[PDB]
Amino acid sequence: ARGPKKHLKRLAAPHHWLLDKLSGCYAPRPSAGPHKLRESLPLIVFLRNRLKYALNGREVKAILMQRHVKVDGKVRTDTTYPAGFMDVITLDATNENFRLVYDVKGRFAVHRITDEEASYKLGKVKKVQLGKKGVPYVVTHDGRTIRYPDPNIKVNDTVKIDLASGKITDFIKFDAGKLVYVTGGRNLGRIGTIVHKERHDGGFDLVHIKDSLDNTFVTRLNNVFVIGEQGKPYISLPKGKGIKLSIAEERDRRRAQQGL
Amino acid sequence: SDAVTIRTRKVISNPLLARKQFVVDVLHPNRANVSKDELREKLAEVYKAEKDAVSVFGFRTQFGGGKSVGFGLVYNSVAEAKKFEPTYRLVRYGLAEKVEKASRQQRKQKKNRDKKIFGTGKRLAKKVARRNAD
Amino acid sequence: MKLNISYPVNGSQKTFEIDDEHRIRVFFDKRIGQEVDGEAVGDEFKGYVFKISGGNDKQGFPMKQGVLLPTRIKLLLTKNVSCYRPRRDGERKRKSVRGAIVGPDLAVLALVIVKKGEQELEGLTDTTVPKRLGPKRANNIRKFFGLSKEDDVRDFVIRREVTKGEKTYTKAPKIQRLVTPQRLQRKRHQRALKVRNAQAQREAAAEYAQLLAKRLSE
RNA sequence: AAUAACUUUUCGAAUCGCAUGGCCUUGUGCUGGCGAUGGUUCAUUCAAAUUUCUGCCCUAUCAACUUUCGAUGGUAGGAUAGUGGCCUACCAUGGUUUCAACGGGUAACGGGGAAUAAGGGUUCGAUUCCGGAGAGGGAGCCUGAGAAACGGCUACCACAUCCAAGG
RNA sequence: AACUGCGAAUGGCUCAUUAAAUCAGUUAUCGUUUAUUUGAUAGUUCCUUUACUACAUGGUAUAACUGUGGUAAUUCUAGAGCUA
Repeated sequence: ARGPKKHLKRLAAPHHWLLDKLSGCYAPRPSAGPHKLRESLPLIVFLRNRLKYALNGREVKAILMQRHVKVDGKVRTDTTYPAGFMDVITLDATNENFRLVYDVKGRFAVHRITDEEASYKLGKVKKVQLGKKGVPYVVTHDGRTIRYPDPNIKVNDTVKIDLASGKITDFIKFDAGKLVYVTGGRNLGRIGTIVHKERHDGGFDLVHIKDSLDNTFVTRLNNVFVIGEQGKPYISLPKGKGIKLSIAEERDRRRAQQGL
Repeated sequence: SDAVTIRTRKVISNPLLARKQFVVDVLHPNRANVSKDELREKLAEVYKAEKDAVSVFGFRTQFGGGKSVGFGLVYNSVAEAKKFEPTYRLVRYGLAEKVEKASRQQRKQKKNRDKKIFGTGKRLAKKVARRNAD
Repeated sequence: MKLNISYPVNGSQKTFEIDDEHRIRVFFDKRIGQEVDGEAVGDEFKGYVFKISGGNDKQGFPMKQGVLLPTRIKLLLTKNVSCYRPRRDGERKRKSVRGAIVGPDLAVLALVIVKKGEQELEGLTDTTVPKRLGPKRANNIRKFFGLSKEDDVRDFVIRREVTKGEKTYTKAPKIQRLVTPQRLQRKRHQRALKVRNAQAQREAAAEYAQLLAKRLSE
């Protein structure tokens, strides 16, 4: 209708934000940015609903206008900024650094990291073009453009990028035997190995993923994010290491650890 | 009225808002209710916050009586308890003054009236007064 | 009708009321912008030439230049056109407007004095109304005093005195387009940022050519 | 990316705030920080417009519809942000249909869903979410990135207000 | 106050039209536009290249305001001065 929309309603927000049904008619409506709004996290959701550092939306802005929150090494001041996958939100007042990375239930995890590993991130390359004046570039999964990459970088590789400079450090190719991170679908937040990749000319190549517990599942190619070699990731990992216990074990782990 | 016990649960320090925030759990086994003002007195003693760096707002007496639970804030350096508190919660404690203004009906009716003129308005008042005078 | 005679050289304004049909009839069949000699208007008006500038009819509708056939006509009026102020941008409106030729239906009419004759009018010629503001932009103050390109116009600004009841304080415009060391720092920094950026891309391109030359060893 | 050119010659910072620092050849000298606004192209995001496949209730008391004032296709053009009979010129005679076209009706917005609950089904869904349409009816447009916008503009009709009767 | 910039195309209401239409799931854009957000991105601007043209920085033209008015009437406005 006549132009882009500015509102977003509760019961239309992404379910991995875990906003409650009642107590509000609307939802934060992420701004335009590096990450698609279905798979991003607004800063208000991360500092009020996850960290509980705020009780209202009014004092999220009170926090943000003091230039406390840095996303990817730069101070960001809008309330509904689209933070997403491997974003490196750091609160210097608390000296807490975070990396946004997925739960095994598909949610975003409160994953706290150190001062080192808060100075880089990984971005899956979307396309490798040759821009004008003959200068090649890559773009990453968060819309970052890096000029003059290494000529052995092709699509679906991951790339380790510095946050102070924006340059490209060493990278990881895409072949069998590499650790992955699944970023969309039924198996969101699961960690495994490339072992078989099915080419399909005409659309949607599929990858067979094998985790450490000898299970196997299949996702599309565009839900797969390589994060290093087997047993040697390039980032820290959340609780559980993306393992997808069935509901029988999760009943067992809960009741055993409830007490002792 | 034998005793009241202040139990502060779920204490989270908030450096980037310059405050400490927690769940107040008061156990008043014979009192009727516990009346937030002397909670602000008693919470000041256990945190050294001179009754102006503290705020309690959300209390609910449990069914059957004898227990009430609410939220509580304790600030650093009272000058920062006016920087970050909402104005409505300062005027409960007397730190801020209740600002006086007309109702929304008059505040909107005035804007629509003032939207009709263009400019200062005192160029037209000069030329309409002389027609009213003569 | 009624007259609004303005004398622009002195900047004075005064309204006259004439009821004589024979003096009014000279104004008839005349378009706006046509000069009218005033010797037929009055004994005091010898030597004067008046240029018709505008006015309103008996219902308040103003005349408009170029709108010949002097009867009320509705036009679609746009921005940068008189008798209309657009309420929102892009809006244009159809409004009534009155023709340029003077007729007997005008409630008022506005005139300017082009050339002064021999005679004197007490309400319009002797009294002076001064210019409201002085120049604010730097060259507008330079050529107002006939200053050269080096005369440091900062101290030649028109400066009005204001007293509350007992304290004469003076206020002046902030001179725009004024050459300041801050403006010279800004020009230097943007100019330097262009050279420094250009050298860094020439270094990154040269380094990349070294990498490709290394890969041609295989 | 390269060559030869072309252009009512697009862009290539005459903008703003806090700071005020370093060098000697002592000049309002030469340099110099943080960040606001802008700007060409590319990418990204928020979109939008088209678009493929399959799927809709009652009716034969509707069996033949569509071409000539575009219906189906071809070539070229115009126009559009762009594809395309979208429009035009020329040319061909196509296209749909008893596996129900075309016409008619609907007290028909579509869907997620609701009611009833052996299974299978029957009935409902204006209406808390998604998509569409509309702002008394129908056209036409300005501005803009985005509207055929109506708490924008250009005249009507179920209309209808004000008066000094001129608007 | 007013000029400039942005927004007013979101929201909210309703279900009249609409029966391969809308819509649902599923595709394509190697068939396009895209303010804003985010990341990149601009040593070439001049004249057959010596008497050259401001770059320590070019020009008017208006609002607001002053002043004189019209109309029974409205977010009606005219003429004259000034200045970003």
